[PDB]
Amino acid sequence: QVLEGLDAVRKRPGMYIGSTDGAGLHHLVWEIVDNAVDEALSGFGDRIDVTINKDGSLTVQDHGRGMPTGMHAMGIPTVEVIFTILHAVGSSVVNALSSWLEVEITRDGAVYKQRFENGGKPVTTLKKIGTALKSKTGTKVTFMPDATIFSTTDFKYNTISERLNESAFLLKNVTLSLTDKRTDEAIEFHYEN
Ligand SMILES: CCNC(=O)Nc1cc(-c2nc(C(F)(F)F)cs2)c(-c2cncc(-c3n[nH]c(=O)o3)c2)cn1
Repeated sequence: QVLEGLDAVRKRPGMYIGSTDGAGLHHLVWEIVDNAVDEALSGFGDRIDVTINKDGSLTVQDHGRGMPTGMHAMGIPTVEVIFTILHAVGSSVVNALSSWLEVEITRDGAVYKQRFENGGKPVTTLKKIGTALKSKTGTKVTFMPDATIFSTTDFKYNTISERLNESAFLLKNVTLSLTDKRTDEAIEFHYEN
């Protein structure tokens, strides 16, 4: 296993997301959503909320365990390693192809945040920004796709809606929501089994 930096993704995006058109743009959404879905499949969290923001960014929020908030080697947060090392993997690929990305983790009565810019360069460490009830847990990722890479940066509500509907059907007993702040459109999916 040869590890790589995020430059490898930026120099050959098609290798990681297939293309740099709308299909590729939406692959970024699928990668982050799949991380939330994997967590829910393991039994942590029963709702996943996706928001298309007015500024063109996209947020995915789950109510799972929260990404690990501890340290790797050299005092580097585990979350930084997940988002900045390519193990050629979704999180790092999305970060590499975003002009900015924020990850917010809630667990153990604390809310933590790390911000990356310009293809996944950290501009903060993982810092405690607030507190929450001990019962509150989860991960929220917001990213702005890099307009220098993609030929389109317009997320398509219908495309995402269809995917989340399908994901809700495969998961069972988990609510998937989509909200578009550009148009105010909103929908929720939930399939009981
Ligand atoms: C919005 C995107 N949503 C997202 O990305 N949510 C998300 C991601 C993760 C990842 N964690 C990892 C890695 F590598 F740190 F394990 C990769 S994704 C985990 C997670 C996975 N395994 C173990 C734990 C854990 N907490 N405590 C404990 O004992 O185990 C947590 C949970 N929620």
